[PDB]
Amino acid sequence: ATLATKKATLVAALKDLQRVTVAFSGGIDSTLVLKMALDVLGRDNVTAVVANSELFTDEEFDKAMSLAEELGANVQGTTLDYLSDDHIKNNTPDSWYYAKKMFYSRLNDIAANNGSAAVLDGMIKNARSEAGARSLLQEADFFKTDVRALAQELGLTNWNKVASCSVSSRFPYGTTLTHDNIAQVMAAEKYLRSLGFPTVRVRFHNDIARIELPEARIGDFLVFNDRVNRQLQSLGFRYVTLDLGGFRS
Amino acid sequence: ATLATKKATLVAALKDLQRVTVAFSGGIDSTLVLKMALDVLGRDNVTAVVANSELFTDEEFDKAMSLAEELGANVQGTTLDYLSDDHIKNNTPDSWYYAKKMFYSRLNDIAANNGSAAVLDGMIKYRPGLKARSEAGARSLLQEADFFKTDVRALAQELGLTNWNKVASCSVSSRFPYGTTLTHDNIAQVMAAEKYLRSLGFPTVRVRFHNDIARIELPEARIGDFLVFNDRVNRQLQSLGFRYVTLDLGGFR
Amino acid sequence: ATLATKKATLVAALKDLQRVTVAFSGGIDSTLVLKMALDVLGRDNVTAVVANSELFTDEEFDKAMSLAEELGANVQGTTLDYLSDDHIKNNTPDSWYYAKKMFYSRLNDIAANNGSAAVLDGMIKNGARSLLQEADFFKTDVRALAQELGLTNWNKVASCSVSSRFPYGTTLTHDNIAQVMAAEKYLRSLGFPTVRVRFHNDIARIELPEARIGDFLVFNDRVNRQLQSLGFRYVTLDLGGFR
Amino acid sequence: ATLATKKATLVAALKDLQRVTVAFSGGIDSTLVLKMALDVLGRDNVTAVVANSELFTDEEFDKAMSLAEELGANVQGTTLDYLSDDHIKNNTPDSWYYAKKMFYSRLNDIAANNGSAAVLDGMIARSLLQEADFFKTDVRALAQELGLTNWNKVASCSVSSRFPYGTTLTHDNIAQVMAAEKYLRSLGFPTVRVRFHNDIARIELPEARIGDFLVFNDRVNRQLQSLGFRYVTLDLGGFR
Amino acid sequence: ATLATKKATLVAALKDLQRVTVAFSGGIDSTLVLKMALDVLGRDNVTAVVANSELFTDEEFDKAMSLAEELGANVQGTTLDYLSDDHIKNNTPDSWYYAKKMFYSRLNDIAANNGSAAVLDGMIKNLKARSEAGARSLLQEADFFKTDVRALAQELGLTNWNKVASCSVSSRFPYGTTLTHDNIAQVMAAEKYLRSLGFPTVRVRFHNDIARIELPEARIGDFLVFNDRVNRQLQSLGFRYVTLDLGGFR
Amino acid sequence: ATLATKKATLVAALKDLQRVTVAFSGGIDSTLVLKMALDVLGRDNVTAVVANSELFTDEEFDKAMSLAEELGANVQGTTLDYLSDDHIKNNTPDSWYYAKKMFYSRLNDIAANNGSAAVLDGMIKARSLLQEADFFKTDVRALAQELGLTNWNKVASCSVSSRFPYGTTLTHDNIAQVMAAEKYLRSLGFPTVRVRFHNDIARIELPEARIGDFLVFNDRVNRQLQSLGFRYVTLDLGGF
Ligand code: NI
Ligand code: NI
Ligand code: NI
Ligand code: NI
Ligand code: NI
Ligand code: NI
Ligand code: NI
Ligand code: NI
Ligand code: NI
Ligand code: NI
Ligand code: NI
Repeated sequence: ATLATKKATLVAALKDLQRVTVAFSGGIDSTLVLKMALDVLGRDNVTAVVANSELFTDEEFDKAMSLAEELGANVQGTTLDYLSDDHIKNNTPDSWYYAKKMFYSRLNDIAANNGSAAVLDGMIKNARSEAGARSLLQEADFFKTDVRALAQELGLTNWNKVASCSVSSRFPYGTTLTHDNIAQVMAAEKYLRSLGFPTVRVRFHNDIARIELPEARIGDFLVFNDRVNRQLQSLGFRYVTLDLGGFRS
Repeated sequence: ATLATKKATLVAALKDLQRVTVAFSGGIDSTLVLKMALDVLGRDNVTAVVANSELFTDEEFDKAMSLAEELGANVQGTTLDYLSDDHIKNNTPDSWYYAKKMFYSRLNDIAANNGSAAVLDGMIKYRPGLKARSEAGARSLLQEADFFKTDVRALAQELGLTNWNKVASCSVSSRFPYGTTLTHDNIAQVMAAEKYLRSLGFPTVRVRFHNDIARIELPEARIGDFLVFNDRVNRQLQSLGFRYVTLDLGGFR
Repeated sequence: ATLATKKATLVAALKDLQRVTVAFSGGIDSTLVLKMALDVLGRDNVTAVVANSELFTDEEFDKAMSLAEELGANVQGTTLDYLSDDHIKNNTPDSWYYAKKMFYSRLNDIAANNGSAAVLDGMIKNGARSLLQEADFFKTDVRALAQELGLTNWNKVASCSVSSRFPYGTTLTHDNIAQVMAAEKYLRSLGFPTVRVRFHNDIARIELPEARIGDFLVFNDRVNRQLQSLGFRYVTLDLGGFR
Repeated sequence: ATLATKKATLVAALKDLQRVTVAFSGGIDSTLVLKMALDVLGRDNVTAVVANSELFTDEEFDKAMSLAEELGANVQGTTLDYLSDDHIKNNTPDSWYYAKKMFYSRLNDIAANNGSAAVLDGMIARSLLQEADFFKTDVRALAQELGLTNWNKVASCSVSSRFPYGTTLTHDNIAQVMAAEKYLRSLGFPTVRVRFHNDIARIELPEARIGDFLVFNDRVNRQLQSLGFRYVTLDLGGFR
Repeated sequence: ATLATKKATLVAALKDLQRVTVAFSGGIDSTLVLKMALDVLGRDNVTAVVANSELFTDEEFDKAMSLAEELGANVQGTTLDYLSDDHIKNNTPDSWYYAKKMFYSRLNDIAANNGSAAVLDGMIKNLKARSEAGARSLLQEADFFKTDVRALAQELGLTNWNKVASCSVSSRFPYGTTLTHDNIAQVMAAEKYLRSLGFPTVRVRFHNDIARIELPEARIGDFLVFNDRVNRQLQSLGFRYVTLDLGGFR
Repeated sequence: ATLATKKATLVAALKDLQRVTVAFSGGIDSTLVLKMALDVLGRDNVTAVVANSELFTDEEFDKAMSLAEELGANVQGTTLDYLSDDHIKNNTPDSWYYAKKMFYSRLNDIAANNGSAAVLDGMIKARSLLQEADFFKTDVRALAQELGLTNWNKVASCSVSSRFPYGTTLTHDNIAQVMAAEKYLRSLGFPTVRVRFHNDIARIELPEARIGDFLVFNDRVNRQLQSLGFRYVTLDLGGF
């Protein structure tokens, strides 16, 4: 009921596992799991693994890696190659499930090799089980309130403040993903973010880019129409369009 | 040579044919041919034909018929079904030509039935075969008389012409990519969308059709004035059947 | 029928009337009636009357008189007392009826005094004669016959009584009318010809066509200050736009 | 005049008042005092009080209650019936005064009953931050030094400001003003006022945001009309 | 005097000259003069002259030639080197006079060569270079005001004429700034590009390496989509900084 | 390579220098050095010098003096006079150089008189220990956040000479003119701005992402900068 009880539940679970591998994204939840794993088991009994793949930017990978080092963890990157999977390459609605399966399977191979007793992720009370990953925060009945509370108790102040999605969301279901069109959309969103628009999606429709921006920024945005049009055309789109519905129509 | 030179060739050619059928669009050129046909041959020897189809608005057809009435011609509308042709229904790059072929075929049939010696259009100055005009024996007397756009404006008001169509319409096919199949419903979809955008105060507009995406082209100078309508345009074009409603950052042209 | 028929119908009505008095506002429709009245009957058989009153701007009254002269009419101004009628002063929903009655009554007396057979106005399709509407003219036909006649100059923005700027039941006064008229005159001088300053006591509620509101933001502060000095305590833009 | 100097001033001030009651709004200032009260005096010697009333949003109260619990304080809600006071319900120009009187009267009773030595608020009743010469630069510095990251960043005014003097406050027009401002904030405008003029809503926004706002004109109009206003207007003077 | 009186006076004057050369700008005044000359004397006895120079846009010149051809006149272009006259090149308050002097001097030479008895311009009632050349203002001799001009244009069915009263590009340079064929080319290329974006009323004021764009304030909102292209384009025309004047059009 | 590596080299350099003088401008970089000087060398072995001049704002000095005192450093202001040099008074393309020498010449006496072993400044990728320790802008923001630094000049104050064309003579009249114009624009919500001086023309540089938000202020800026002495007030289409 109290936070002190739930933290104690989490300290006891970590002591029992003795040695863990942590699925680390840089968000506040995995930051709390990793910091508690370090404080309870020590640096040499924790391995933080950050996933690098073609579906996420190298920028999020470098930031997640540097966050783990700043907490004082041994951090190890692993590269997954999600497009080896037919369900991800053709982006079926079931893609998410197979993506998680490939993710958790690699962490069990890593955890097996380093002698950990379990793989931990950051999920809270509101294919992980198929691979046997442990969600200690959810087992100790943490809610988002309890994460912020115990993060403040531990002096954690730095974490990825916006948790991303995979670039597959920029493609309609059934569209085949390639290393090129993925690079195309990610270059396009990175360029838009460089003009000062941190929240943006460049949705992919073959020869059409359909830009989603938050509606409150559209007025500030017209000064960039022509540069955005020309820049995304050089990236391979034949038309660059602004979606009148805005961000997530 | 001079303008008097070109009217004489054009008067002579009209006098020889005696009775004519005129493909009439409402533009300065077809207005000019038709007024010269009437002034040289009289009302009873000239028929103006205006084409109705789904690829143009019911509004533009009503306007072309009235201008012909105001010049004093007997005017006949004829309605085509361009989508009966696979090159038009499937919107190939030659589709313009096959459209003219079906049009000139219908006017020749009209002209044969009323006893005219030729079909006249208002043409002055890359295809799959013969010129659709030469295939039909249609004559472009303004072009045979070497009319320039200066001579058309010049001899038109030597004739006192005051009203015509300053905005040349464009077949609704242009809103569809090459290879995309046109249907009576998606044509209606694009046309309702453009009629609605125009009613909000944007006379020059295109709604390009990209399946579930509508890509609106507007003159860039109007995009600032336009944001006040983003939400209404999005929901309205959605009710017309598009899943996404988008503005092209390149603008109209 | 054809436009040539509707022009012929209109020429026939005018020849039969022989002498007419024309209610002239300066818009395209009354401009067309007046020019065709002149082209059929001549200057000496046509009288153009422009109404001046407190419910319409002095600017449109001046422009209509000069436009009537420029079309070649004998033009006569007349001044109406719309606020002498209690239904107009207290802005009741039937105020338009007593206003219209008073207008046509003044114009019938002018016509009786000058021997005209009818008062003509500019009403179109969709006891005064509306020859355009009897001939089935639409707004499309009016632009056609205006261009065929070479008419180019008229007031492109239709005037409407200043009563519409006040709620029903609000008593119109010379002061609140003057302030609403000063406020719209200033808005029009910045480049917004169709505008309304609706009067809600200490609140001015500006209606503009929505397509102009983006162009308008550069004027927010100057408009706010000027209408405040005209007597409004708050100056507001109506998010619904014009009408 | 270093920060460590004033934190020593502030903890020393807190050490004297061995038991404290903290008037807690959720802003950076009351959050700093509340964590500082807990860390210097302990949970059992600090009571955080959140006021529930009709003049502030249900959202600010829920957020102040969850944040206070997240700081690890024993939290007490208290509900003030501000409109039972004629001086507040008819919104005279003196109303602010009767409101603060009812508020601090409620917290003095809570403090007396729980054995506190004083009521603490967040001013920059004792304003220990202002006695210790804290500035907002100083508040952000020491909040981070304790690892504070969560607070309400939009400080609410009393809803009385949206009503003309002499206008009678009701549960219905309050609900209307609060619904309109919640909707405006959800489109991306955290600083906003919907002034109430009977059938007219007069929206104040910072002029610097009015350009960003044009894309929402139509939705704001339809939404505020559905909340009961007949006309929805933007004030060309902007916010204040 | 009635409008029929004033039109009759003008028909009498034109009948007397038989053969005329008309200084034609495209404005309502010269358009009325040119149409009356044609209506009274016929196409073979009227020559419309439109002046081309570096101080006016090709767009205003081409439109005046088309307006004259569309009225049914024989139209002739003539090109004036206004910068050959130092009084014009040094951009003083009297430079417009010397421009008119050079203009009417050229029109007398054209009229001499084609046998016209007079040069006609469009001046109306309310100047010195006009009288010193013996150019005649038949609208002003018949007591036409701008109200008389619009009336007879409508009775003549004239509907098309040039509404922008085109001004010489010297106004884009301060008094005393010396005009060159290169800096004029710079200012006019810049305004041609601005007008091509949908801004017919514009001024590019010249301040050495700085362009100061004046637009009507009601269009400045519409303009933001063009900031970057206008900046780069005017820089490639030679300005080092490209600016929008917050005061607007004057 | 790692952030912990770069912090360790920087503490090692400071321990070797024993006593330091830090040229303090108020930016994130010099703020980062100055707190790190305190953490390794202590208050009694670090001297913070903030330079006051005619080419910098009075506002940037108060913030630099207030930051230093807040940071808990022994802080000393020193007043220089860059316009005494003829190459800066006429603003030759070489101005920055004669200006830079005069700054570092006065700062060496502080250290020398102070007995300090080196003068430290804040340059990243006189000793520039941040650049010697291979700090980039990401590394500086990271270690500033790890150290709990929350207050610094988020808009870097630059020399007012930058607003004048080469060859233009600087005056006390036109400097104040340029400085008054930027203070007024920033008060409207534009913290990043340049008012460029072209005699009778003011040429305003803003970030392009804010130019749309800016149209509501055109008229007030125009009248205000006209009364400061500019004949024309213009916005630069290339932006800041
Ligand atoms: Ni691959
Ligand atoms: Ni499957
Ligand atoms: Ni069919
Ligand atoms: Ni009654
Ligand atoms: Ni506009
Ligand atoms: Ni109650
Ligand atoms: Ni009392
Ligand atoms: Ni030369
Ligand atoms: Ni001389
Ligand atoms: Ni030197
Ligand atoms: Ni903005």
